[PDB]
Amino acid sequence: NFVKQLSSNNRKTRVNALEALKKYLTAKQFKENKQIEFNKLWKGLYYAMWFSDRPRPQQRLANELGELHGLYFDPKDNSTADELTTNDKAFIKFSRGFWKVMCFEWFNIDRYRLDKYLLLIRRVLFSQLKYLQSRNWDKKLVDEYIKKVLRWLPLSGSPKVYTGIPIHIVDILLDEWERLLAKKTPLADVIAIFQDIVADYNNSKVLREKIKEDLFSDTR
RNA sequence: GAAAUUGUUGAAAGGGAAGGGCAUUUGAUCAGACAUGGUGUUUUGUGCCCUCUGCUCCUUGUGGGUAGGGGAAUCUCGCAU
Repeated sequence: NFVKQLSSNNRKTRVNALEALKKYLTAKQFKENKQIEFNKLWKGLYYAMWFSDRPRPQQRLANELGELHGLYFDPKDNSTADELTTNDKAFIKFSRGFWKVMCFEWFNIDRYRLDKYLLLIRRVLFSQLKYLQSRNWDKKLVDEYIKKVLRWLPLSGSPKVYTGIPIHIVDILLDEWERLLAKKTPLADVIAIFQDIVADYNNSKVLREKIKEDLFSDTR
């Protein structure tokens, strides 16, 4: 498998396992189904960052773990009012599991490696984000993708998600929004989600007041 | 080879009590640095220094160890005078 090669204790078989995962992601004929296989892939990539300690190789590794949303379903096919055709259909299963992995992991990360996963989740939100598609508009990708962002990670009507990751997404999605390079994009519907969180009672004050200051106070 | 206790020697005290506490003098006596620089300039001379050529352990850059020559006319980078 790849969960034993990405979670190895050897550096060389983890780099070679990443390159065989590059060939495995450009071998698109086998990644057709089975959500939990993608969940296991993101758990192996989670450990594959977890063994990297030095700052320059962990930034190279975060950049290429973001780039794995780019090799897997590159934009070139560039579908026309084509709903979800083998570059956008399976991609969403590669996104959700990542957030699911972080939804499983936010207790179990210590005070010295948590910067790696703040920076990692910065790069990965920027990269899915960059692959809405090559352009920032694909409409059923926007509402289906925003349903498979809304329905898991900024739920904020469920306490099952850990409250540090939506406030970190609030801290990063503006600068990493405008890393895409004043234009008009489906941003506001995204912001409507946060307005839903301000509309949602039966929550804690932090989500309610920290997005209500941090996200809405931005003049951009 | 402890104390009680005994002798000798030395010191001290003693007009019908000593030993104790607070404080001090006198007499006797013991402590009391193989401490020695620090800083800023200037001769030189070396090296892990500059430069030429390398070799080797491993993990991510912000690596480590270790040879052969040359060169101070630049360099305090360090250490010696």
